[PDB]
Formats: sequence, structure tokens, C-alpha cells
Amino acid sequence: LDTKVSELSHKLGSSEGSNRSLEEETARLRSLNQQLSSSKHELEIQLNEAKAKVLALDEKAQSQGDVIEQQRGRLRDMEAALRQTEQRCADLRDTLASAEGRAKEA
Amino acid sequence: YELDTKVSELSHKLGSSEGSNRSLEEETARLRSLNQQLSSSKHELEIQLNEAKAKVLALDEKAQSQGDVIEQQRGRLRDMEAALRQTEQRCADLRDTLASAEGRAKE
Amino acid sequence: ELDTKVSELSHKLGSSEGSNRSLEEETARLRSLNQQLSSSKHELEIQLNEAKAKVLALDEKAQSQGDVIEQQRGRLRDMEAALRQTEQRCADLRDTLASAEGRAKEA
Amino acid sequence: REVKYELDTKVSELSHKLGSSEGSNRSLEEETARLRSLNQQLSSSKHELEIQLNEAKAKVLALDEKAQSQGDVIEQQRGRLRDMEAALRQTEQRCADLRDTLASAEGRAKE
Repeated sequence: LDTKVSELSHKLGSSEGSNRSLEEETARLRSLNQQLSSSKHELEIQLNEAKAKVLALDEKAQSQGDVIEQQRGRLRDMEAALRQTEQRCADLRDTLASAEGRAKEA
Repeated sequence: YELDTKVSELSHKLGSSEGSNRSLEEETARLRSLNQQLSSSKHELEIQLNEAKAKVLALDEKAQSQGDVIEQQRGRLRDMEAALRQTEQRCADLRDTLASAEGRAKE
Repeated sequence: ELDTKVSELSHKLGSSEGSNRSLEEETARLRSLNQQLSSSKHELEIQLNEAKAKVLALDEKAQSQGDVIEQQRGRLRDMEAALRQTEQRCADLRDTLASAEGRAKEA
Repeated sequence: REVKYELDTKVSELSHKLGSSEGSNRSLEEETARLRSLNQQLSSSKHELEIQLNEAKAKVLALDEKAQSQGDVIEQQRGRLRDMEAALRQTEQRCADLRDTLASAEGRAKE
């Protein structure tokens, strides 16, 4: 019975020593988990803000691109209208000079 | 009898200690697993944030350049509207002089 | 013999008890996690319903705005046309007037 | 055999205490497994709602952004329509004035 008491005390000591270490580790892990869970929540807030800014910038860039192309088209049409109006001027000048020449003959 | 009660007391206390150990080992494994899942979500969100922040800078840069083009086209459009208004006015004056000479030639 | 059975039972009892306290410990944390998850779920449900509602209202507004834009574009082209034609009538009256002025001058 | 009765009672007492403990353990394991299941279901719903919410929130921002840009176009077009109405009103008025001046010149030329 004396040998049994010794064997059990011995097994209990080993088990309890292991237990105190495991209780420390559970406490350590619960703490790290709380910290990671907080960082995760924080990164989610920051990501949502950054993703929001991307969408706003995407819409601005797409709208700006449309404006540029609309203005490009309008500039082309204006260049054409100006070239044609100046050409009508030049033609009127020549027709006037020709009518003056016709009239001179008398 | 007093020695028999000690063995029974130690056996019971050993069983309780072992049961606590079996449980603590399971909980440590449960917590370690959760920790690497949380650690992975954190690392993932960091990658995604860095990419989103990068995309914002690229879009800010593009939006600023596009904004410059828009205003330099607006300025050019204004100058073209002006040139056209003035040229059309010179045309209209030439048309009046030509129409007048046509009328004089007719009579 | 019977004393070894007593030792065997006491050890098994302690282990069973220890396991039981571990489950009591577990149930409690599970009840807590459940309450937290249930609350996040309720919150997300509210937010989703609101966001889905806002999507419908924005889709409706975007579609109506698109109609206006196209109606205005159609009206702009009809006004451009009317202006082009009216200016052409002007130019023709301006030529007729300049012609009459020239005819009067020679007489 | 008086000691055997005292030892026999212990075995009996401990056996019944073990069975009862073993039984309580099976009930507690059912509650842990009932709660673990509900937790998994709730955790899954949460993850699902987060995906859906992120998508819906994204769509809201894109639509808000589009509606603001469309509103700018509408107002730019309204301004341009007003300027065109004015140009047209003025051109038609110049026409009417040229018609009157022409009719006058025709009348003077006749006399």
C-alpha cells in the first residue's frame, strides 16, 4: 500500500505540474486571440474605407474619360467648321475680285 | 483501513487531475487553431488593404491628369468658339459686300 | 481483489468528474459565443435589408436620370437644327437686303 | 465476513456514483454538441451575410457615384438648353427685324 501511495503521489505531481503550464498557455492564447480579433475588426474598418475610396475614384476616372472623349469630338468638329468658314471667306474674296473685273470691262 | 482510504483518495485525485489535463490539452489545441485562423484573416486583410491603398494612389494620379486634359480642352473649345464667331462675322461682311455688288451689276 | 476494484472505481470517478467540470466550462463559453454570433447576425440582417432597399432607390434614380439625359440630348439636337435653319433664313434676308441697297445706290 | 459487507457497500456506492457521473457526462456532451452545432450554423450565416452586405454596400456606393455624375450632366444640359432657347429667340428676332427693314427698303425703291 505504501508503494501505491508513492506511485500515485508521483503521477499526481506530474499531472498537476503539466496542468499549471497548460492553464498558463490557455490564458496566453485567449489573450493573443482577443488582440488578433481586435486587429481584424480594425483592418476591416480601414479596408471598407479604402474600398469606398477606390469606387469613388473609379467613377470619377470613368466620367472624366467620357468628358475628354466628348470634348475631343467637339474640338474635331470645331476645327472642321473653322476650316470651312475660312474657306468660304477666301472664296467670297475671289468672287468679289472676279465681279470687280467683270464690271471694269465697259 | 486508514492506508486503504489514502490510496482511494489519491486514485480519485489522480483521475480528476488526468481529466483536467485531457480537457486542457483539447482547449489548447482549439485555441491554437483559432489563433492561426485569426492570424491568417489579419494577414489577408493587410494584403487587401495594401492593394486598395495602392489602387487609390494610381486612381488619384490618373484623375489629376484627366482633370488637366479636361480644363485644357475647355480652354481650347472657348478659343475655337471665339475664332468661329469672328470668322463667321468676316464671312457675313463679305457676303453683304458681294450681295451689294451683285445688285449693282443687275441694275 | 475488492480493494483493487475500489481503487479502480475511485480513479474512474475522479476522471469522470474532471471531464464533467470541463463540459460545464465548455457549455458556458459556447452559450456566450452563440449570443455574440446571434447578435452579429441580427446586426448584419438589419444592415443588409437597408442596403438592398437603398440599391432599389438608387437603381430607380439612375434609370430616371438616364431618361432625362437622353430627352435633353434629343432636345439639344432639335434646338441646334432650329438655330441652323433660323440663321439660314437670316442670311437669306441679309442677302436680299444687301441686293436692294446696291440696286437703290446705282439708281 | 463483516468487513466484506463494508467493502461490498463501497464498491456498490462507487459503482452507482460512477454510472451517474458517466450519465451526466453523456447529457453534458449532448448540450456541448447541440451548442457547437448552433454555433457552426450562426457562424456560417454571419460569414454569408458579410459577403452579401459587402456586395450590396459596393453597389450602393457605385450607384450614389453614378447618380451624382448624372445630376451634373442634367444641370450642364439644362444650362446649355437655356442658352440655346436664348440664341433661338434672338435669331428669330433678328429675322423679324430684317423682314421689316427689307419691306421698308422695297417700299422706298417702289416710290
